[PDB]
Amino acid sequence: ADKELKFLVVDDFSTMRRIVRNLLKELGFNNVEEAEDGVDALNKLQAGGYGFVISDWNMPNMDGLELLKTIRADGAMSALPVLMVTAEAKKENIIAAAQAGASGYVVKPFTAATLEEKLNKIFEKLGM
Repeated sequence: ADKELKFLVVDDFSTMRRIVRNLLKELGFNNVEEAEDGVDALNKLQAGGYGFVISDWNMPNMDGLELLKTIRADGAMSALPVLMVTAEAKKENIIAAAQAGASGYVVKPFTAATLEEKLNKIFEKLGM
């Protein structure tokens, strides 16, 4: 993985988006854009050029699972890595996300080390 990989951080809370953006910055990942819900995110991904998506599970209008299913069904982006963020792990949620294509899942709040760990595990699983 290239430090210039372009990330899309999706959440309806601007403070959480700021947190994620700062943790990526601490790891050396500075090309970050933000979206406020699943629909806003698709508007942006359509622009093209993204390399990785971090999305919260709970968002209005289009939630995390709906955004992920849409990305996996799209011919041009079907392989984009998606890391799902959630406030609480639930077995069913983890299986539904995995079966729909999620590259990994992380429970918030998390630290830079934990994010780094998640990113490395995905990079390794995907051969990046």
